[PDB]
Amino acid sequence: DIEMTQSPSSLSASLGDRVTISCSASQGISNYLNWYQQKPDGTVKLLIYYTSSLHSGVPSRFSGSGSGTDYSLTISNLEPEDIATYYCQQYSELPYTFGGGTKLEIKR
Amino acid sequence: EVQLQQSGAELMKPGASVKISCKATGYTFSTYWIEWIKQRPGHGLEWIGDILPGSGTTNYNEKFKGRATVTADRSSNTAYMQLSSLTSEDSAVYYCARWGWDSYWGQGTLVTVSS
Amino acid sequence: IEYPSVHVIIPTENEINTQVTPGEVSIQLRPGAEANFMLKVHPLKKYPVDLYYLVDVSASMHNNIEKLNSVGNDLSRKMAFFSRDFRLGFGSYVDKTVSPYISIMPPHGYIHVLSLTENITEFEKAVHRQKISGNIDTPEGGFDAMLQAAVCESHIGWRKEAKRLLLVMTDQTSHLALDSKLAGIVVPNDGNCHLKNNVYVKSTTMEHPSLGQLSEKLIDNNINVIFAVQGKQFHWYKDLLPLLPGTIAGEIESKAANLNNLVVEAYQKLISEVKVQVENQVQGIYFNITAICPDGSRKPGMEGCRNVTSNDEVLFNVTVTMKKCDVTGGKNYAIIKPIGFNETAKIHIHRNC
Amino acid sequence: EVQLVESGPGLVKPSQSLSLTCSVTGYYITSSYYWNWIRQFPGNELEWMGYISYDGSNSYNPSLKNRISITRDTSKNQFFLKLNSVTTEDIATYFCVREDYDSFDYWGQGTTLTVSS
Amino acid sequence: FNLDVDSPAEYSGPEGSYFGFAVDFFVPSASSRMFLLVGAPKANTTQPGIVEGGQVLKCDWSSTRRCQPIEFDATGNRDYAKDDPLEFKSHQWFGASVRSKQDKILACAPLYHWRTEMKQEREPVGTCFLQDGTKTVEYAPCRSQDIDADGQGFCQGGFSIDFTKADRVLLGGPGSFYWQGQLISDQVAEIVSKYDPNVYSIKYNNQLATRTAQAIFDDSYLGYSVAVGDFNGDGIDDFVSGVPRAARTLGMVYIYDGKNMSSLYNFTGEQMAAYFGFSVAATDINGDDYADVFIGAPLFMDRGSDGKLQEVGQVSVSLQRASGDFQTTKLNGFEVFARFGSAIAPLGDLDQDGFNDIAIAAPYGGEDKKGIVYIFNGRSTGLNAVPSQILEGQWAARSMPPSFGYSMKGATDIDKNGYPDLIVGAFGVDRAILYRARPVITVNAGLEVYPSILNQDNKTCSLPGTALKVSCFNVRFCLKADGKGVLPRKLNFQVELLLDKLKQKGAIRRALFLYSRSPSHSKNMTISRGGLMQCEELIAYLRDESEFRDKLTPITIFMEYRLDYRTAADTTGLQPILNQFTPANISRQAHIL
Amino acid sequence: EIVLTQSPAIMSAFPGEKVTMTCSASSSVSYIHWYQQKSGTSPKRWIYDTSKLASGVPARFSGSGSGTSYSLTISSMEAEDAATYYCHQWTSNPATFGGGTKLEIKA
Ligand SMILES: *[C@@H]1O[C@H](CO)[C@@H](O[C@@H]2O[C@H](CO)[C@@H](O[C@@H]3O[C@H](CO[C@H]4O[C@H](CO)[C@@H](O[C@H]5O[C@H](CO)[C@@H](O)[C@H](O)[C@@H]5O)[C@H](O)[C@@H]4O)[C@@H](O)[C@H](O[C@H]4O[C@H](CO)[C@@H](O)[C@H](O)[C@@H]4O)[C@@H]3O)[C@H](O)[C@H]2NC(C)=O)[C@H](O)[C@H]1NC(C)=O
Ligand SMILES: *[C@@H]1O[C@H](CO)[C@@H](O[C@@H]2O[C@H](CO)[C@@H](O[C@@H]3O[C@H](CO)[C@@H](O)[C@H](O)[C@@H]3O)[C@H](O)[C@H]2NC(C)=O)[C@H](O)[C@H]1NC(C)=O
Ligand SMILES: *[C@@H]1O[C@H](CO)[C@@H](O[C@@H]2O[C@H](CO)[C@@H](O)[C@H](O)[C@H]2NC(C)=O)[C@H](O)[C@H]1NC(C)=O
Ligand SMILES: *[C@@H]1O[C@H](CO)[C@@H](O[C@@H]2O[C@H](CO)[C@@H](O)[C@H](O)[C@H]2NC(C)=O)[C@H](O)[C@H]1NC(C)=O
Ligand SMILES: *[C@@H]1O[C@H](CO)[C@@H](O[C@@H]2O[C@H](CO)[C@@H](O)[C@H](O)[C@H]2NC(C)=O)[C@H](O)[C@H]1NC(C)=O
Ligand SMILES: *[C@@H]1O[C@H](CO)[C@@H](O[C@@H]2O[C@H](CO)[C@@H](O)[C@H](O)[C@H]2NC(C)=O)[C@H](O)[C@H]1NC(C)=O
Ligand SMILES: *[C@@H]1O[C@H](CO)[C@@H](O[C@@H]2O[C@H](CO)[C@@H](O)[C@H](O)[C@H]2NC(C)=O)[C@H](O)[C@H]1NC(C)=O
Ligand SMILES: *[C@@H]1O[C@H](CO)[C@@H](O[C@@H]2O[C@H](CO)[C@@H](O)[C@H](O)[C@H]2NC(C)=O)[C@H](O)[C@H]1NC(C)=O
Ligand SMILES: *[C@@H]1O[C@H](CO)[C@@H](O)[C@H](O)[C@H]1NC(C)=O
Ligand SMILES: *[C@@H]1O[C@H](CO)[C@@H](O)[C@H](O)[C@H]1NC(C)=O
Repeated sequence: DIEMTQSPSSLSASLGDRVTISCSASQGISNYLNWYQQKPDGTVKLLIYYTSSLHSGVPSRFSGSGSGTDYSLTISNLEPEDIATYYCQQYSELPYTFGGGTKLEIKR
Repeated sequence: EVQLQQSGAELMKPGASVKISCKATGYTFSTYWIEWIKQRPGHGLEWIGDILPGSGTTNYNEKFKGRATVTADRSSNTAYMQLSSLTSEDSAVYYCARWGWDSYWGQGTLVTVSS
Repeated sequence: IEYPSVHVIIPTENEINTQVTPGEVSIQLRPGAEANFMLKVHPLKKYPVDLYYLVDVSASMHNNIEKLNSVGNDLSRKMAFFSRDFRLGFGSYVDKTVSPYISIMPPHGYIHVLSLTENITEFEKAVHRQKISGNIDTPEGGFDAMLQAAVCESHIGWRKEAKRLLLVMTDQTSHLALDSKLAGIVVPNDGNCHLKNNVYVKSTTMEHPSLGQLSEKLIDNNINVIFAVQGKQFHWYKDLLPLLPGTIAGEIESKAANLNNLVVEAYQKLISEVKVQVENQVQGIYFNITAICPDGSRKPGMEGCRNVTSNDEVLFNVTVTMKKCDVTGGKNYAIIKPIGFNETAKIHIHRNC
Repeated sequence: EVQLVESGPGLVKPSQSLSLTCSVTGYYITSSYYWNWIRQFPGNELEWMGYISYDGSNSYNPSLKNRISITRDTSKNQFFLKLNSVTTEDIATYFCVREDYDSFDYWGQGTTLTVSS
Repeated sequence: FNLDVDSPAEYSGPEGSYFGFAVDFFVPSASSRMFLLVGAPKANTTQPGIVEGGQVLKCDWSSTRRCQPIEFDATGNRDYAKDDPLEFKSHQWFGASVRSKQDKILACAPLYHWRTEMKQEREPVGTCFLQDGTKTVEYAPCRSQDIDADGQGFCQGGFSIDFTKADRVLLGGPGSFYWQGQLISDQVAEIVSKYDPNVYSIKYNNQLATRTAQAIFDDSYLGYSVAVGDFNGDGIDDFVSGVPRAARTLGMVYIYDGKNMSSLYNFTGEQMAAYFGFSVAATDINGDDYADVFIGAPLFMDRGSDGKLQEVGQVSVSLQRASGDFQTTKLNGFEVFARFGSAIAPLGDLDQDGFNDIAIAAPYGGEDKKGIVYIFNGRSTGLNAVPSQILEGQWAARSMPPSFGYSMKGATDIDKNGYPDLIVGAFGVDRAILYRARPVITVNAGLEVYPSILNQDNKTCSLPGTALKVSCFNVRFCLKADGKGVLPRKLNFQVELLLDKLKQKGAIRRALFLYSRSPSHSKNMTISRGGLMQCEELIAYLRDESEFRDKLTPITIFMEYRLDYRTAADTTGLQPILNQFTPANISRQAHIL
Repeated sequence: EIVLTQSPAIMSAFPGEKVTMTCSASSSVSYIHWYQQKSGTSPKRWIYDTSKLASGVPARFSGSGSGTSYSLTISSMEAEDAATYYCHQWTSNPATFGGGTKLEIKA
């Protein structure tokens, strides 16, 4: 069927740096991708929907764009609340699906 | 404040079924599509189904179409996920949701199914 | 002092938190000079929406009539990311039922089926139950149906607080005003609501509405119209769009795979379109207007701005001069209204005669 | 053609009311044409009594003003001339004619109305 | 400009008949008198089994204002087979369109339905009736074996009609071929001569007609409106016809050759759904012997001062030139939703100014939207876009508005006065009114002061009120007048003169007439027969300098005149008027030495 | 209203002779009708629309006139032309008729 695959595995960057999360679909999507984020132990939050609609209560360091099968999330000036696991939830037609998740860390 | 209050965790044996729920308050229950998703132990997130509580229509993840159902009750105004004939791989934390797949979700409730 | 020089002073406190900012426009001026004030308009990111689905039912609609039933479901799901709330209504039409077309599904004029509701399966039932009909002439009765959708507020149940969107689905073009002479109908459309038990019983005696009439009514009660049609006839419609402000149109794909996205794309376009108009001016009063966009390239002419969004107040420059006294006395009317917004800029004109 | 007959005339007393009709056969004439009425005093010229059409109004040569009224029936192609207050100067031949155009023809076949002792 | 709108001839029909829907005049060569033709399409006739069949009534011009039905068809519906009606005349709208020529009258029922020979049907084939003296025939321009929607079955033949010079009839058939439409024309003699009372389809030999076209032209409605006139140089009038939704609803007007049905000219609108082609007309508006082309577009939306569109209506006016080409302007309406471009009718030279004028009307204009007819005068430069006279409906709406101006016809000198009169219909009130044209008088006026310079010390003439002599001057004025048509030889005029007009405005009056000892004087003029100016010599004098100190401002001598409108009027009260482009005063001045 | 008058009240006219029937108005009429009726029988009119033969009327009868002055010219007379002729006007509320003029037979 239509599935969403995330390209990153485990990403890392120093705090204050900029990273991106990106993913693609096995089939095209006429409308969108939602970007989600969760803590190792916490409730998943919606960051961005419809590629660029920034959820309220999310810093405007968070952005994004993309074509039907190729999307990305950009997070500038990373702080500890950004160092989290990100998900791509595709929306084309029912059933809806998620990618496997990509964890963001910092370097040692 | 607007809230979603999810039921607690439980332990079960294979073949078991569980009805889990997530209470709506501070908003009109009947107005939003309520999603159910789950997080698997090292497999990321999966969508499992949904319901429009203001109606009689539901959606399912094909994988569980013949196994799981989704319901709602306008009296108690809570969301319900119905899981049955379960095994160890069906053990995941399940979440309910608000408007447009809002940031308001359940907390994540796990039911362990094992020997 | 028999020289009430120019000023515009507004002491009025309107609903403070609305999307349109004037109290009232209060203008007391002598003939000889003008006055100036500013208005602002701001759409909100979750403003609720009401969609009324108006569809033809002719034989040629078979390919889409069987899809609308499912479209409403996928659509309520997509719309959930765009607005605070969402309701669906429904109605249908074929053509006038008079002897010049038919002998006197059996054809009908316009019938209202479902008021705007939350019950998605009621929508599905309303759509599912429409049997396929047809007529002889190629063009349909869509303009008559649009008018009734725009006037019969008491049958549709449109909210004031929600954007009012009229969705019109055809495969063909519509009949026009004056075509009706062939129908033996030479009596003008008065622009009012004429449904009895939700049926437009006057469709067989009234002339089809003109484009002018559809435009004025749709703007006045803020019903935006999104039109969709098969790609060939679409060219006629796209070329008509500049004629009636407050409208969007697009084509229906051969597999109609995006019907649940036609309104969505249009919705986004409507949110980003902020236009106003000066209307119903009194003979001794003369207004001019221009819009200021965030780009800085402010323009006269165009009604407003494009490529705008939330947290972006569109600014409108409004000015007025005065002529000799007309049928005078203080006069209350609306002067400026944003299209698709319920709030308007009310005006009170005054002068010393 | 236009076939005309008249109510049989009678002998009436001075100032006695009398109804005399114009019965027309051959085709429908109650709304298709304008009708008039003629008064013929033998030995002299024809005079005129009145008119009627689909429009039930009339006119009159104001001698016995408003003493004469004209009525139009429907299914019977029957017109009625009602004479009130007949005088001895009203002894004359009465009949109807058919035309709207300023002309007249299709006159009746003779009537003898007598007002006497 | 001279239309008499004070004492017009008003006619009416039965309530609900739509009397006034269509109008024309009937002026036979066979009679010295005139009758008006006014349609009543939903009239109740006496025909058996027929409801609201429709008729046309003849109304006498010379008072006696009654309208008599024309007996075009005294019968009911014919049968096809036992208990199976051939035709359906109820609600056919007979009289929806009426036209005449010389001694003949044509009128049609575009919504006449017919049963085909092959299949049970109720198709809007349409039908016409034509009379010549007492000979009455039915003419079926679109009744043939081509009995379906892709043929002539839905033609509505008779929807529109007109008569050419010589003696030919043009008929519009807008429903042919899925409403591509069709023009059909036939000789009058053929229509009558070949008539056979029991044949549904009659073939004619010189019939001209358009033919079925590609699907791209479907729903265009050719024949919706017609007009005639010669454009292709010489010969028989060509056929002008509107197609309301040609060119993807922009609308078009086509002109086809008078000898064979083949296009010569192609006109098109600018705006979709403005209905260019809704109505058409032709006449030599600029007086250069070339019929011009007038095209209505009744729901044209113009763009206002506010940058927005406004539905006001339009008439396109194209002038025919010697080169074979056209030049053009545009006349927009005056009020929103007042459909100005919906009705067009040549007036002809209404005011006898050498050029034909034209009436254009808005059936739903004015506060109290009774309908407005605008009269536009012709010039060598084309039509004057600025109206000279405005004619309005007089009756309140009952349901639909009177729609005064819906139907119109001019170019006909019904009265004795040789100026064409005008019929304007108002079907919403079951009425029609014939407005007469007043004769128009041209006046040659003169004014001269012979002592161009006044010597204030030249005290040589006596002042009648005293023993002293004064300086004075001879102020002569004259008037001559004439006109066309029927006007009396003797015309009374009121003439008034002023002295030192620019000072009498609250200042010293430096000159008075000698006899009246007043700045003013009046005279009863009785100018007559034409070519002769009647003159009158008044003597004015100067006031003494001791008080009348201004010796620099010229003394203005002013004369003005007005026609006695009543002692100029004929038997019927058709008062003559003065021409709208003729001034009625003269300014002269004298200087002080 | 006015009454039409006539001058040839009685004439001993003969077949073969030219004869005119006339009328005169006190105000403009601009119209005349010539009606025919024998005292003992049922014939129809001669002339309508000022000058136009009524159905069945021979060429001998030719109408004329305008304004206030009207006539009917009978060309060389027929054996049955010795009849009573009437003028008629319906241009006002009453109908107006001529007094009647007649031709007779005596030999
Ligand atoms: C004002 O504007 C109007 C409108 O644009 C002009 O009027 C148009 O003028 C055209 C040119 O004369 C007319 O079309 C012509 O029609 C004749 C005969 O038509 C019949 O035969 C056709 C087939 O031979 C048939 O059509 C069938 O075949 C088509 C092929 O694609 C199919 O599409 C169609 O569905 C049918 O299957 C018709 O239905 C008729 O039966 C043709 O012979 C002409 O052909 C010309 O062009 C072709 C192009 O490739 C060429 O080979 C030929 O040799 C020849 O040149 C042409 O089609 C048109 O109908 C007519 N429109 C109307 C409404 O009448 C008008 O002239 C203009 N006036 C002025 C003053 O400028
Ligand atoms: C024009 O449209 C605006 C759209 O914002 C309409 O006003 C809005 O109406 C909704 C109705 O539910 C209001 O929501 C509720 O308002 C109450 C008010 O105290 C609040 O307590 C609730 O929590 C909730 O917010 C919304 O606030 C309101 N917005 C504004 C600006 O008033 C408006 O009524 C329409 N009509 C006019 C004339 O403005
Ligand atoms: C939306 O409409 C549907 C369709 O009628 C309603 O569902 C059914 O309504 C009938 C009406 O008597 C009941 O008998 C059925 O039992 C209803 N279905 C179910 C599953 O109960 C539906 O209830 C309406 N939605 C709302 C919110 O009222
Ligand atoms: C909106 O319009 C007003 C006038 O209608 C503009 O005000 C003028 O600004 C210029 C700038 O120097 C002044 O010289 C004029 O005197 C002002 N007019 C008046 C009546 O005072 C105003 O600037 C316009 N708004 C924008 C955004 O440019
Ligand atoms: C012509 O006569 C018919 C007579 O029936 C009139 O038609 C009737 O009008 C009444 C009006 O309310 C209807 O309720 C009847 O059913 C009508 N009958 C039919 C057969 O339609 C008609 O109105 C008259 N038309 C005119 C112009 O007078
Ligand atoms: C209709 O009549 C016109 C009359 O002129 C014909 O037009 C001429 O046809 C000849 C034929 O060779 C051309 O050489 C001329 O140039 C044409 N004149 C014009 C003005 O075009 C026309 O052909 C006739 N049409 C039909 C179908 O018979
Ligand atoms: C509305 O006002 C604007 C300006 O406030 C007018 O347009 C400008 O007028 C000035 C006057 O000197 C010109 O120099 C500018 O070139 C004009 N702008 C443009 C784009 O041409 C505008 O015309 C007014 N509108 C009306 C209907 O009066
Ligand atoms: C003398 O005649 C002139 C015009 O011939 C009058 O002045 C005005 O002329 C314009 C020209 O179109 C008209 O529209 C005005 O209506 C005229 N004024 C009037 C009062 O009619 C001039 O006023 C005349 N002089 C007098 C004393 O009447
Ligand atoms: C705004 O402008 C950008 C410029 O590239 C364009 O891509 C975008 O679609 C525009 N948005 C709207 C609503 O027109
Ligand atoms: C002309 O004569 C009439 C006759 O009554 C008179 O009323 C009018 O005032 C006279 N006009 C002049 C200018 O003498």
